[PDB]
Amino acid sequence: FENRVAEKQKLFQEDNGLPVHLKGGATDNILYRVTMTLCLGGTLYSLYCLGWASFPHK
Amino acid sequence: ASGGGVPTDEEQATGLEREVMLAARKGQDPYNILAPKATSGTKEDPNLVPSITNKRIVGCICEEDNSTVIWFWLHKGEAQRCPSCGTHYKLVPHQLAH
Amino acid sequence: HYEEGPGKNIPFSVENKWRLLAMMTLFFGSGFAAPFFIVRHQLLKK
Amino acid sequence: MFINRWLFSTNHKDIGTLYLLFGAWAGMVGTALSLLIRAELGQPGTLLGDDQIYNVVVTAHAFVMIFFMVMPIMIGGFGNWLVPLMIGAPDMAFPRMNNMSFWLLPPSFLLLLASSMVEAGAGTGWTVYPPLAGNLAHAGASVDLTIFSLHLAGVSSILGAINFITTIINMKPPAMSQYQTPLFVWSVMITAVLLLLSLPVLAAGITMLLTDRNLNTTFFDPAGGGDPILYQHLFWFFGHPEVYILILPGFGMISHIVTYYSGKKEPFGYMGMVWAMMSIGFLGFIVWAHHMFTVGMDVDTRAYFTSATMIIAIPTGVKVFSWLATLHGGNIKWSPAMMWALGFIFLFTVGGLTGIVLANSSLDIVLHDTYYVVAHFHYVLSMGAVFAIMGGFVHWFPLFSGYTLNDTWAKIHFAIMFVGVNMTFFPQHFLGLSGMPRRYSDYPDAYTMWNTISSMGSFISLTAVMLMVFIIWEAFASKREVLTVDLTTTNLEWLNGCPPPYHTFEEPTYVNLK
Amino acid sequence: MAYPMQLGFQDATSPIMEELLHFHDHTLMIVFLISSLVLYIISLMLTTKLTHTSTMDAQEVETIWTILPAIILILIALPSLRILYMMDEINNPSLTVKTMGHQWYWSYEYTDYEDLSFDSYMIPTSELKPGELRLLEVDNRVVLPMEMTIRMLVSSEDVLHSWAVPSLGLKTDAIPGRLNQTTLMSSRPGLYYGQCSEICGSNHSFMPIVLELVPLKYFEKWSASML
Amino acid sequence: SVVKSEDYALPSYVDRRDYPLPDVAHVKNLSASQKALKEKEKASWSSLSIDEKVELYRLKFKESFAEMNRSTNEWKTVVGAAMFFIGFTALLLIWEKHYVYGPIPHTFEEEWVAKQTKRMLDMKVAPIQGFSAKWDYDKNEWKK
Amino acid sequence: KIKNYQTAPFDSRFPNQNQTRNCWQNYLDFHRCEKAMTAKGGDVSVCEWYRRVYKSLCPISWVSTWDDRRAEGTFPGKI
Amino acid sequence: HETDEEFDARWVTYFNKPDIDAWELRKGMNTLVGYDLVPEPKIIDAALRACRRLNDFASAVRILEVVKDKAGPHKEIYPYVIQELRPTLNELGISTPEELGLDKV
Amino acid sequence: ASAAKGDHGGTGARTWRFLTFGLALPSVALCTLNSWLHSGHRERPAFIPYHHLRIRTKPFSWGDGNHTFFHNPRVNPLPTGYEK
Amino acid sequence: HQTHAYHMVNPSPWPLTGALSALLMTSGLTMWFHFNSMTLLMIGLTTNMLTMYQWWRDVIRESTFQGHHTPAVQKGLRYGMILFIISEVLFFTGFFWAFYHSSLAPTPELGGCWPPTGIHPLNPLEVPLLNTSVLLASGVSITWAHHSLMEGDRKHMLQALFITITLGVYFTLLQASEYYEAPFTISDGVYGSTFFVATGFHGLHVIIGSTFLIVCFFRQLKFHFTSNHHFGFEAAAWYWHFVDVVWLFLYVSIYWWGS
Amino acid sequence: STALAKPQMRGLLARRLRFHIVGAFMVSLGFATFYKFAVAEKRKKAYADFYRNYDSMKDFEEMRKAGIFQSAK
Amino acid sequence: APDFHDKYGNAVLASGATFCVAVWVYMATQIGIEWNPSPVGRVTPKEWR
Amino acid sequence: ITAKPAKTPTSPKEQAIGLSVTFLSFLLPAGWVLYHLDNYKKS
Ligand code: HEA
Ligand code: HEA
Ligand SMILES: CCCCC/C=C\C/C=C\C/C=C\C/C=C\CCCC(=O)O[C@H](COC(=O)CCCCCCCCCCCCCCCCC)COP(=O)(O)OCCN
Ligand SMILES: CCCCCC/C=C\CCCCCCCCCC(=O)O[C@H](COC(=O)CCCCCCCCCCCCCCC)COP(=O)(O)OC[C@@H](O)CO
Ligand SMILES: CCCCCCCCCCO[C@@H]1O[C@H](CO)[C@@H](O[C@H]2O[C@H](CO)[C@@H](O)[C@H](O)[C@H]2O)[C@H](O)[C@H]1O
Ligand code: CUA
Ligand SMILES: [Cu+2]
Ligand SMILES: [Mg+2]
Ligand code: NA
Ligand code: NA
Ligand SMILES: [Zn+2]
Repeated sequence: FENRVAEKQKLFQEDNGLPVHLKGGATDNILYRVTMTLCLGGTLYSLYCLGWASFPHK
Repeated sequence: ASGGGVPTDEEQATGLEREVMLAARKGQDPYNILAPKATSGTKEDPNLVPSITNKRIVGCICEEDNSTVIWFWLHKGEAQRCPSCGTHYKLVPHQLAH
Repeated sequence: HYEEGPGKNIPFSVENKWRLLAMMTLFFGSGFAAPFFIVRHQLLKK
Repeated sequence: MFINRWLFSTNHKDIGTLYLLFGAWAGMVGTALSLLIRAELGQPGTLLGDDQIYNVVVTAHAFVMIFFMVMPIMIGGFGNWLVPLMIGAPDMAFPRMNNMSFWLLPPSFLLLLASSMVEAGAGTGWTVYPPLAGNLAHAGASVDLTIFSLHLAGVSSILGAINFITTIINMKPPAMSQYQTPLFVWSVMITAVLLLLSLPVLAAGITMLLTDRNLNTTFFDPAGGGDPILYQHLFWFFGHPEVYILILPGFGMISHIVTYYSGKKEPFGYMGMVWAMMSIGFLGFIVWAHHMFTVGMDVDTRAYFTSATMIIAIPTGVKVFSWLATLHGGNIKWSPAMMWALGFIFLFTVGGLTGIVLANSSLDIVLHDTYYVVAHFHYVLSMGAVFAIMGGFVHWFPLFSGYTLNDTWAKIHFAIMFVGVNMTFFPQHFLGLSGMPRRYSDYPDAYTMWNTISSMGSFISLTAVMLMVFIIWEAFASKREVLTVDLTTTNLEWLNGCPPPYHTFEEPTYVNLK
Repeated sequence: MAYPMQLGFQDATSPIMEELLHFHDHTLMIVFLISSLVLYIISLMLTTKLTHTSTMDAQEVETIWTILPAIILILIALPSLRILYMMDEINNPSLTVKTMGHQWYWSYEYTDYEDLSFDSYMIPTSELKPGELRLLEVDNRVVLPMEMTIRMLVSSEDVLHSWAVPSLGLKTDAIPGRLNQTTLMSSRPGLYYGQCSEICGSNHSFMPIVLELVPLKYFEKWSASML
Repeated sequence: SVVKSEDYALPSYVDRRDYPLPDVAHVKNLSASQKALKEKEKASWSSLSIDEKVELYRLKFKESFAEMNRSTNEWKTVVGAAMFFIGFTALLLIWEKHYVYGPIPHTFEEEWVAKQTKRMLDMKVAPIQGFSAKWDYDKNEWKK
Repeated sequence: KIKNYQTAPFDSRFPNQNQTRNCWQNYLDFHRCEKAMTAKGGDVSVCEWYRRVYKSLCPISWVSTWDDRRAEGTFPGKI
Repeated sequence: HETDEEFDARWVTYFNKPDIDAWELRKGMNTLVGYDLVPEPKIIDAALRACRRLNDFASAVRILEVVKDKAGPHKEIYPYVIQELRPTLNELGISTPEELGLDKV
Repeated sequence: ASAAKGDHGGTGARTWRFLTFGLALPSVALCTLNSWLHSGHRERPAFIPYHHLRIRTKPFSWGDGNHTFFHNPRVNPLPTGYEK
Repeated sequence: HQTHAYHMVNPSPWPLTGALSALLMTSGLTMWFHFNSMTLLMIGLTTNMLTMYQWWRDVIRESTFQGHHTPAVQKGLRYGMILFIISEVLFFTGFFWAFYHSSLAPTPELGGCWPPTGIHPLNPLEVPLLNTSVLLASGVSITWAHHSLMEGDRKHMLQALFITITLGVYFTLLQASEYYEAPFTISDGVYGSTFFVATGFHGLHVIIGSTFLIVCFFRQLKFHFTSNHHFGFEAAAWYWHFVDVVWLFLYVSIYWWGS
Repeated sequence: STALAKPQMRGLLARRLRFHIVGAFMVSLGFATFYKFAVAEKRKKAYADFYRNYDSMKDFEEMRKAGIFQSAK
Repeated sequence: APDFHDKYGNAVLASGATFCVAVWVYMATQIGIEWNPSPVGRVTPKEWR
Repeated sequence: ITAKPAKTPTSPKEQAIGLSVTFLSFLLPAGWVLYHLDNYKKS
């Protein structure tokens, strides 16, 4: 394998204002959206489950 | 029992890490890693306080092993004195690419 | 950057004192009310 | 911008502010639970229902006040705002992990709320002893939700402790030794060490309870060779350090407040104060079985835990006397924060002395699990931790906000709270000596008079709490902007102005070694 | 039992409870003294316009501040531990009684000689007879011989409880799988009350203890009649 | 004169009896006559009038010691307001008693208490000090 | 040898508040003795002291559960 | 440590320095009033003459106020100190706070 | 102790490689033979329904509620005995 | 522009997604234990893995690629890792306490003996000894890896690290096989409870430590480490020695002394 | 006229503290005598007096005749 | 110039004290609260059996 | 501390409003629940 760290240093030091978690490019945005959507949707689902479990069931 | 292949810091350190490494080789301390050594602190020989702006906070440990630190803004201009012990400080502003 | 200064380093607005009063009422009022409504919930169950 | 700043924060001040808002909201929940307790007891008979709903309320009262009000306010709130500023640091060591310590608390609180919503709640006591907390006497999800709430709060504080220790050891100016840092910084460092060592043991014990409840282990079930008393040891190995974790940052703020409003540049006896907090932290790990003097323990073990528990009075007394000696010769400024601190000193001393009564395991046979214990610890928590919190809040509110409080309103607030908490808790000594048990929804008729007065006291404290909200509203409503603050030369956290900029100490302080 | 407006401990029914009262007197005097001294010094420190704000040397006064509290602690601990070890000495009981905690009542077993056991439940408020005490009376009292050393053994058949009688200075936790021992000796006949002292669920407040202390011959005939 | 928030890093004026000579003068800008007064101050102070001395003082300082140390009537407001809110608390307690609490148990009825009191005396509750000690069993009355 | 039995005497092997092992040990000793005596055709009357001690000290429900388990073959102590 | 006399002499010498500057005048008085004492007349005398060399009448008045303040409830101290200073007050033309009305609340 | 080996002089990769292949992995290979030798199934003991074993205070959250997570029919009896 | 050496971190979503993943995993365990459902738990496990991935990804970006790990930052991370290991030691201490409490005073229900009646312990000289040699050996090979890295030797670093990971995997497979073969279970009283909960958390930490070694292996393949700057490798080696020492205490206490 | 005498000018705070710490201590000895006498001694005497000629059988017979016992009529 | 306390302090102190005493006396004595004081010197014991 | 005069002064009347609203926000919801306890229980 070859040492390509210099390429990645150039990429992540580019003066584009992006925060580190998005600075790798469009794949970062996708993976961020998948993560936050599962967390927020999962949290809404956990609230629904609390509402279900807060009452006795026949 | 022979190979290389592991980069060195000289080859591969980057950003602030590299700045600190290169300045240290020159005996310089632009990122304030070391404690400055005091002068006699008279008005003729004040402690010289570098800054990248027009004022910097000084903490004065007036005597060795005092637990109380005396804090004050030091401004560009005439030397100022610690309000507890009187020792003199004078700001020396600059740009940072020093 | 971000806003700096009094009334700007907080996640709620203090630009209008009556809107603030409403928000503070909802905020502290909801925390104080919650145990009474949980008690009500537990009593209504069984 | 809003989401980036307040959900994605890596800033020690904004995260501190989040913790203060969270702790204040929890304080309202814990106050409401405490008023339901005192409404149940305020006349003889049954108000709400039997001991299940009653001790769900008692249990939640304690968890909320300890884990969601005191610890977030003292350590997450004042620690995050003040520690980096007091050492000239640009932020915490792990600024992004710091934000996870904060955001684990709303889910932890949600789990505790869920516990009380499902089935019949966790009516266990904040100690969560088995078998009452086991899957036979507390079948269903409530106790497991409580366990998980504690796990999340535990992870939050363990990571927070790592953050504070590292920040305080590693991020001071290079000339500042540990013996040149302010006492509040010391108090947070020591509290963080206690958290680091004690919470993993709690986590082990409540995980054992979780597997006894759901995986057919029998750590605490004699049928499998287990032992309910093992749970008590693991819990109190954490729980005694925990009460010193609750009070140590309070001691640190009291030292700063007393020094400041005495017009002093420094507390009396700085190295003795450091020695005393370190000694209290250390001794706080070898005393836990004073919570178990009636479980059937051998006599020599009782003699040791009696003696070790008492010895903590020596470093603690050094701190009380050193606060008195800080006042001595002061230009005393009778600000509302000074009043909170003076009330702290006196009320903490009362509760410490009733602790000394209880340390005698022979007298503790009669006092254990009675309201004498409840009186002991509400003098150190509701008139120690709460008074140190209120003192620090009114002292540093202008720093955090840039605005001033109305000092006359704040003094009125102090006066009402002082009357209310003493009327609430002082009669509980009588109830305990005369034998009223803890965790009771109702009492034999003889106990009526003191329970009536105690419940009336709790309503006076309610009025103080409502007034506190109004006082904070009035400050933000009127917008009196701070101009000058005295004694900045010995209170570095004020020297960047009120409120300090988002980024402070981008250029670090200059301190030479001489 | 407790009485309205009571401030302190119930009157002692046993010699050990007597000892605890005098030790409490010895200790509360110290509590009052120290708390009042701190309050007064707070007032001495706070009531003068004279000032002295320069650095003050600490080591001489910290000697006083550690040595004097250490002495006070020793003055408390010495009689404290004397009572602890006296409470622990061997006494030779004449009788063993077991009590088992349950949700929510106590059972009692007196099996030195015969198979005697019964349950003991709170009298409900609506069934009290005039003059009886709300939440304290039971249907079947723990009759016991006065002026004799009795071994009580305490356990539980479900969750934790705790078996207490404040006027005898007694509180022993009731733990399933464990048999805890305490000794009891009443100087006087009469009725001595206590209440479950470890949270145990829905009716924790409502499973009291009533001892009925009588001469040995009455205890023997009561025992025979309870078979 | 006029203190600004953006001056926080500069030496500032304070009136404190333990810091009698603050870091700056109270008033730094001088009118024509105030400039002339500062020049006059370089000559004998015996030639300054009383009003000129007072004006020099009030240029250097804001409040005198007597002004900055004065007592106030604030305690009346604090004590009075605290008693008002304690009074308001009793309104809440009155409300609670009327609308929340039901009847207390029948064991507090006067006849029950009289009979219970006799039964407590018959079993010699707290006979050494606390309760029955206060009853005279010979005269059938509460001891004087 | 010594009747006028009143209750179990102090036993220096079990001097502390937890008496669980005292009950257990006397229960075992009684049934161990009774197995010995009824094996060699001797008299269980020599086991009586242990029987009296464990009856005094042991909760009825412990004895009953242990007796059931002996009969079931699930008693985990050695007899 | 040092005698009372040595303490007083050090402070007289401090204020008597001919070219003492404004910063040193303020530092001296603000340090001195931290001690558990009211300064002797001879110390105050030297401080007032320092004010005179620094052309600072107001600070001379303020020094008199702080003498009075340091005495606390001991009402006899200030009139004695003013008595002892009257030759200096007359020589330098220093009016007291009372003579200026600055003792009024 | 001191082990009984005995090198030093300065610090190195070559020494720790020597210890990896010369001491550590041989010991693993030896213990692997020792184990792969005392292996092969052991005769299971009579079933006795001891009450301190096979605890069930709540069904397991998987399967039929009565089987442990790594249940081995050959050596793990159920509360009612070995499976048939 | 700062003139200190410390790292101001970019505002980040991963603290919030991690906190929410803790809510989903705990409420998910509740749903699994009480409401016969794994849905919430699998979502929580998934978001937890995504959070860890992106968070530690970003730490590599900030250090190897952006240069923010000055010596002062590295020194903070060293303290952080040591303190984290200390907290994990105290966590295992609770389980060792439970083990000694139950085994030193075996109750009548057990037969009043340790091991309990009806328990047939594993032979500590068979697979448990083999596991001990495997983890000790992996402590030797990871030290070889460390010295090769400091000496600038890429190939022998990778060979030694691969050996270390292979040994960690061998331990895990051996332990999994021993779990399946064990004639006692987690429901077998306090013996099975202490055995499986203590060795099971230890096994989880072996899997965590092995994963961390594998992360270091792939970073090494990508040349991220210099011969002087490689704190992720050092932290993983410290954690690996901690896992080894916990095993040695378990072996002596539970497998040997407790047999 | 006459000159004012020189008053004490030094150590006024220390002198005040010294005087009052001794008075603080004297209170405590004076209080301790009161608490020992009004409370602790009173209690010892109350128990000694009560039991000095106490007749437990007589106490029992009074209680029995009052009807308070389950086991004894 | 007189501030809020000079102008209103006397009134606030007087009215606050009067109100506080009046409403606590009323609450304490007029609304049926059972304080359950000691029977000593108050209650005539009455036959119960 | 010194401070500027209020940028947005809150008059006595405004304070009475803020104080009243604040107190009612705590008292009314709790009061409603406690008033209706019998309805919840005796249900
Ligand atoms: C902030 C919280 C806090 C603090 C600081 C303390 C401090 C102390 N506590 Fe407290 N305690 C609790 C919170 C706290 N406690 C809680 C919550 C419980 C019950 C938990 C539960 O069951 O839920 C409890 C329970 C508790 C018990 C158990 C009672 C029982 O359950 O039967 C005991 C007995 O040992 C005890 C003793 C003490 C002692 C000796 C101190 C000492 O550290 C105090 C030392 C301080 C002083 C003594 C005052 C100042 C000293 C001087 C002025 C010098 C002169 C003094 C002397 C010479 C004595 N505590
Ligand atoms: C910090 C801990 C804490 C605090 C503050 C309190 C406060 C109060 N507690 Fe608490 N209490 C406990 C911890 C605490 N308690 C514990 C641990 C138990 C034992 C639980 C168990 O037995 O298992 C307990 C038990 C307990 C009982 C015994 C229950 C029983 O045995 O049946 C009672 C009864 O009166 C009681 C009453 C009160 C009351 C009236 C207050 C009031 O004083 C509350 C008044 C309101 C405040 C003190 C202000 C609240 C704080 C704020 C609003 C924050 C403001 C925020 C900012 C400025 C940023 N408590
Ligand atoms: C190979 C080693 C790794 C094990 C992998 C298996 C999955 C478990 C994951 C690891 C968690 C480790 C500890 C959890 C406790 C129990 C697991 C013990 C290890 C184990 O796997 O035990 C198995 C039982 O697993 C069971 O019950 C299964 C229970 C599975 C769900 C566990 C849920 C409980 C999780 C609680 C975690 C709380 C953590 C809090 C952290 C503290 C915060 C500060 C033993 O199988 P057995 O059939 O009984 O006997 C074998 C007979 N042939
Ligand atoms: C499976 C069920 C759920 C369990 C989830 C856990 C699963 C597995 C997690 C395995 C852990 C992987 C950790 C990877 C960290 C990679 C980032 C890293 O290693 O970052 C290093 C910093 O170290 C650092 O932050 C150090 C970072 C500290 C990491 C600590 C890791 C241990 C975490 C364990 C979680 C504990 C769970 C306990 C349960 C009881 C980067 O600095 P360097 O290496 O110097 O490089 C810089 C040079 O290139 C410049 O020349
Ligand atoms: C522990 C903290 C709380 C303690 C103190 C609470 C003080 C109470 C404040 C007022 O609360 C309100 O009181 C009303 C009565 O005064 C209730 O109205 C009820 O009663 C009225 C009169 O019967 C009817 O008009 C209403 O419809 C009926 O809701 C009303 O719901 C409730 O909000
Ligand atoms: Cu039984 Cu509480
Ligand atoms: Cu404790
Ligand atoms: Mg208890
Ligand atoms: Na009640
Ligand atoms: Na290394
Ligand atoms: Zn200095």
